[PDB]
Amino acid sequence: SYQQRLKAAVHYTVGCLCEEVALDKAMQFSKQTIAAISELTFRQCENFAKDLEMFARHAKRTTINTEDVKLLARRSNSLLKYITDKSEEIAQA
Amino acid sequence: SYQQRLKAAVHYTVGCLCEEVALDKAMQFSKQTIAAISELTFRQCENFAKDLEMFARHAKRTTINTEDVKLLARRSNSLLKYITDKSEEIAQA
Amino acid sequence: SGFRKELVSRLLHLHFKDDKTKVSGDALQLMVELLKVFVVEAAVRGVRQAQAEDALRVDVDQLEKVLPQLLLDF
Amino acid sequence: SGFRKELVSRLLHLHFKDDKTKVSGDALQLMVELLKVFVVEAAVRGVRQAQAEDALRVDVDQLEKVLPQLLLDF
Repeated sequence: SYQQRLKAAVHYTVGCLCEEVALDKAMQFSKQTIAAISELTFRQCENFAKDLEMFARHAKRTTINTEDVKLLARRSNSLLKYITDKSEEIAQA
Repeated sequence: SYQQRLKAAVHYTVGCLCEEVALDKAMQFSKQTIAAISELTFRQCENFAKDLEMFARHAKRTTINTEDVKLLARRSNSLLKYITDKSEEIAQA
Repeated sequence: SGFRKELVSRLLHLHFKDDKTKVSGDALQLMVELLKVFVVEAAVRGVRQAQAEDALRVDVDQLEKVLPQLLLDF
Repeated sequence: SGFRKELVSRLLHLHFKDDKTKVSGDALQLMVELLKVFVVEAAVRGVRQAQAEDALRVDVDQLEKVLPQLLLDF
């Protein structure tokens, strides 16, 4: 099924990312916790997607840009900074 | 002091609003709780103000409009509905 | 009962990063309504929590339990 | 390690309300980064919480304690 396939793919990457962190921090994650972060990341995409769309059309555009994405990071200074860094690095290549 | 005056004015209105709710619900609020909701409402204005500004300039405007305000209510269907209702009622008069 | 336009305007202008930033009349009337719903939600959810815990009144402990979700909704 | 563009694109398009909606290449690359940070934050905060409680590993109980604030930050 289409969404199951997307979920599984998200779960796989979350698993990898968590394992990196478990190494860097010498602290393990239960299998349930990794699954929970996976569901969470999946749900979060809905919010990101919907917001991005509304932000785009608020600027009367149908195609989402990096300004829309930065807006998504607006709520935390350290996040906005990190995301702005990455966006320049992306506009570089 | 300027901000103290604003705060006290917020606190007064929060008190009135809470008292209405204490009546409608036959349940009382401690004085500390009313104060906490007041501080909270004050802090919330910062987020509302900053977001409204960013939403305005995202549409390349310097003056905030009702679309900016609706965006503020984007996250909950029942809220967006309530706020959209109110906005029409306001555009009526 | 509710917030006065002038109060809300002053509260908003306190935090604007740019001096050019202004707020339309309609937007300001809407913000008055939005702030009222915010406060009322806090109060109502606080009460529900107090009821759930079978408390006599809404104390700060009950309030704090409902804030995280309240902030997510706004 | 990280998310593939195609995965992210499909994830986003799942939720768009309008068929006209599209995502630029740069935006998509950014989204890839944003999602990675999201996951890493959840993981890192989960660990800190486990450490604070002096737990052996991160269980769902420790995770749930940090989610409300994590969601507020995003």
